[PDB]
Amino acid sequence: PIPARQLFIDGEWREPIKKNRIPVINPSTEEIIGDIPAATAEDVEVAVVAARRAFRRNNWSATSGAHRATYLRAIAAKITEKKDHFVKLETIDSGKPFDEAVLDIDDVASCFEYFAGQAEALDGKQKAPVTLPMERFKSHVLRQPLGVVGLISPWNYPLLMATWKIAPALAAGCTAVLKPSELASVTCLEFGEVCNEVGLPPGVLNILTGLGPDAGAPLVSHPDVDKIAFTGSSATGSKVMASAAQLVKPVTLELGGKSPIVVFEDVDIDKVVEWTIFGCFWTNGQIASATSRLLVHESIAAEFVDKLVKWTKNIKISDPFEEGCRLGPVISKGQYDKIMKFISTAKSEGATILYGGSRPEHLKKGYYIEPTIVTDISTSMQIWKEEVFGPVLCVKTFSSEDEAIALANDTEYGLAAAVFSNDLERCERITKALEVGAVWVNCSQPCFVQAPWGGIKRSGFGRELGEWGIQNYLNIKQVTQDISDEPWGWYKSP
Amino acid sequence: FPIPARQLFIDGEWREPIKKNRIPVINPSTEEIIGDIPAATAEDVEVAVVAARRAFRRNNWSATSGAHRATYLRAIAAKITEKKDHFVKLETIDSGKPFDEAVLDIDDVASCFEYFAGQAEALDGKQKAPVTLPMERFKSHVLRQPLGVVGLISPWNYPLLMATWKIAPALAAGCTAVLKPSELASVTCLEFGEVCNEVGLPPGVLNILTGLGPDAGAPLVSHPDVDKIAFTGSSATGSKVMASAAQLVKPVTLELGGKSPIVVFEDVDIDKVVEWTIFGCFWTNGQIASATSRLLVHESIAAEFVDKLVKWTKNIKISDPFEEGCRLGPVISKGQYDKIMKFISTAKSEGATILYGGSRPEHLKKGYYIEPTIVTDISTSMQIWKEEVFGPVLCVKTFSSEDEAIALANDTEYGLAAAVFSNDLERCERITKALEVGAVWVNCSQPCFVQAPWGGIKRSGFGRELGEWGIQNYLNIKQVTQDISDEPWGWYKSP
Ligand SMILES: NC(=O)c1ccc[n+]([C@@H]2O[C@H](COP(=O)([O-])OP(=O)(O)OC[C@H]3O[C@@H](n4cnc5c(N)ncnc54)[C@H](O)[C@@H]3O)[C@@H](O)[C@H]2O)c1
Ligand SMILES: NC(=O)c1ccc[n+]([C@@H]2O[C@H](COP(=O)([O-])OP(=O)(O)OC[C@H]3O[C@@H](n4cnc5c(N)ncnc54)[C@H](O)[C@@H]3O)[C@@H](O)[C@H]2O)c1
Ligand SMILES: [K+]
Ligand SMILES: [K+]
Repeated sequence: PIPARQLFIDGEWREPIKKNRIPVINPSTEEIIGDIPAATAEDVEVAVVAARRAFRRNNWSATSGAHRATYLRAIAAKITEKKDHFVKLETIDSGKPFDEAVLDIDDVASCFEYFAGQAEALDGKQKAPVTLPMERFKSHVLRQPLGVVGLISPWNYPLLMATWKIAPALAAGCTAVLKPSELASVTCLEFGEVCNEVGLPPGVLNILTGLGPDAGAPLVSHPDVDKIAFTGSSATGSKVMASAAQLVKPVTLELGGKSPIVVFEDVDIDKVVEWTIFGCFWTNGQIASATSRLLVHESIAAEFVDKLVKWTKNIKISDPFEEGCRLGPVISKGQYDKIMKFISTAKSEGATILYGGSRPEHLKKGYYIEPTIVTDISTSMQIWKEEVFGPVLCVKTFSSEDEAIALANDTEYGLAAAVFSNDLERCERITKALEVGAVWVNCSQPCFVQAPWGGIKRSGFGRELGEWGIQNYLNIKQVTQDISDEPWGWYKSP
Repeated sequence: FPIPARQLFIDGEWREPIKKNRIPVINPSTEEIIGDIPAATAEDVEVAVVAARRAFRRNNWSATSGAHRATYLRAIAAKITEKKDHFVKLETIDSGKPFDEAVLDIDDVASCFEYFAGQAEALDGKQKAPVTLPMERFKSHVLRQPLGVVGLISPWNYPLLMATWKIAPALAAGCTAVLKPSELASVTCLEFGEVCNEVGLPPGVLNILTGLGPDAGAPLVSHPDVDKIAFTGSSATGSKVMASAAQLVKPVTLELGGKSPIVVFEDVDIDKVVEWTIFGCFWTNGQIASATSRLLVHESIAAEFVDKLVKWTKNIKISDPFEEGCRLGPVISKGQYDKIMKFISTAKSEGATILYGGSRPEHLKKGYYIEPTIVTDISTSMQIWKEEVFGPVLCVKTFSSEDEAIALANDTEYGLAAAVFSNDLERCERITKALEVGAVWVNCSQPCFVQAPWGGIKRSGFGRELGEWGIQNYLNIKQVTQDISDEPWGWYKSP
């Protein structure tokens, strides 16, 4: 059985005011395994009032970064301590292979530990001097918490994506309301328990589960929420930013993508094929930065794709708890239907389904989709243009570096890309030319909390993580003082 | 001296607007038409953005080094300094600010390009900055690349300086740009085009479209090939701009309005502080975003201070901005003029006291002149206390408690700036931290240095311009992460 919880507001478990709840479904069995609170606008009001109250106390926001760091480290210890509990819940809820979930939960701890360090570095950045040319004045910078922030996250790494926002927010001195995805809210609710166990002050983090328009939208439109951190689809990001615009409320947008993986002839085919499959099929294909468009040099394309299908066919598809699982079911019935629709229109538009594109025969139940390889691609095809968010990879060949770069940048998106070539000068040339927020060289998808992360173009804007993460939650306050004790001397005294 | 007549500045040449419209230039001092400017339309926005995109796709600009771009930025500063007298004169007649104020603006324009030249060179040093990773298998660094084509939209209260705050870092970053300055004061910005050709700025790197906000500004915001908008203007326009940009999930920065508090405690030299409060609210003819327009003064010295405040104010020379000793000129236009007069009138109507001014000066019977206005007996529910007036109009209220002053000062939807006066420096810093604002002046009001970050919170917008923050607004922070192992990943089972 799974946990059963209420909303987490002001250090305590509270029932949604309208008392609606929605199903939790296991994507591996299609069965109802529990349910979660379904917050509405009334719950948002209560949660942000608590967040505002917590922000105004003398125990969090104006405290030192080192002080908040003890909490972040304690959270990291708690998570690591309760590792089995979270991994199992994440696996049951999200359908991702057990081995993937342990890395997620490992990364959650890593991220809180990383931002404890960032909270500490903050102290030394306080009253950072600004050198002015006039001896009459002095200037420095204060870095203060912005205030109450709304954090809205997706389901593909349920607790990790929440953590990418929570850790920086707390590190900065903000208080927060989290609204995780309705497709995978179990571990994020469990996180409320962790907060209470580390004695995180009441109202510092509030957790509201529910649907986007019912719990999320009121969070974005609330007069007393100073900032929104949003991760989701480009279409939703547009709505969120449009709403924020009414109150001129700042947002960050981590949105969708259709990232290319470019592969030249001078590579180790077997090493690149594994990265290619990690690039497009890992996390069951539900990666924002998934390298879902393979561009491979025509001189090695036939051999490459042959070994691609051979590795792909060796991927163990099973219940995510089965020993050796390397591909689980996609997250939901809705997603399953969308992905299957993408596959059919691909076939209808003239694409070749070279492998997969179907349900695994041995698995009667669960939203299981075979890793799918799609060839004979035209660039006008939907499957080439739009984010599928399923284990579906498109293949095109190129003749020259010139054509590789043209094809790689031929997308409205711009989150990431990967480039493979033993000529590292070539790699750098491609790297600079890619219209993208992140470039992997001779790999695809490694994600470190140390490095800034974000897209351009229709993949959104702003950078989370690394030294950039905490500054999304800061008021950069200028303070400049007249130290002369002299009259200004612009006007005439009477 | 003559007022130039100039076409749009596009792709390094002077181009008539496609629909061939022009709009008047009015001298605020005389209410008379002194000239005219191009009135760009959406059609012109399209050709400008195309030119900027083409200029970006070369590697003589976007892909070159910061040091390369810096030679142009310094060339530009030197050219502005060389033509200083010309720009000062045009800025004065066009904007309506005192000549002495315009002199400073143009000094600051040149200083700003110099500062960002330095920031362009520092950018080079920053390229490929190592990022330490825990796994010896992977190495990471950051590339700081120009975002692309940017839309830069600026207000009339410091015409060339406000434009420059955007141009200098955009170009330093390596972006190409379309500037649309205010239709109320476009002369000097258009003139900036001639400077660009004189330093050999590559065609299309900066394009200048003058015209109406809706007609020229909005199509720039909603254009599909503009990657980011840098906006300075009213909170109301800021909302429009961000709502428009949101349709394309287009990043924006917003430098909006304010209703900034000036907090004066009892331990001060009253004549020193009085000059700073008039400077804080009446300088630039009251047309300052960060204007300290809400005077919060200790009840202890309230009486004396307001008395001296009034005396200094009576002594402010109001005149045509070219007149020797001018310390207050006309507000920018008829519409602002009327707006401000209406603010004052409804303030009377709600029972506020017009202690001084509030009226058009006797000896000036044409021009948008308004006496510096001191309004007292305030309630916090009055329009004049809540809303940005943008004229030489100061509200006054007393306080007894420190916690009262803080509460009154933060009792605003805005959050741009603030000023606190106290000989007690421990008290200043305490106040500084508590104010819900992006900038705090201590024992002064309004001095603006390019070296320090600038912007607000709350309804005053978000984002920081200038200082070491200015350049970043125009960058793609690119993570580059590479596998140096040449070993199998070993996640999947090899076939
Ligand atoms: N760029 C990144 O870093 C990143 C990381 C993870 C996932 N993603 C992306 O997320 C998308 C898939 O996840 P999704 O299906 O969860 O996204 P979504 O956009 O459907 O939902 C995301 C979140 O926004 C909420 N939401 C929905 N409508 C809302 C509204 N009107 N107001 C406020 N909130 C609302 C949802 O409830 C959810 O918590 C993909 O497009 C993928 O690329 C991006
Ligand atoms: N925060 C700051 O740093 C700062 C500095 C200077 C001025 N300001 C503010 O600016 C305002 C005064 O200037 P303003 O009157 O020129 O402001 P405004 O917002 O009316 O206009 C500013 C610019 O935007 C344009 N514009 C107008 N409507 C538009 C639309 N729908 N779409 C796109 N563009 C549009 C105008 O043509 C002009 O160039 C005041 O509110 C003041 O506080 C702020
Ligand atoms: K689920
Ligand atoms: K004018």
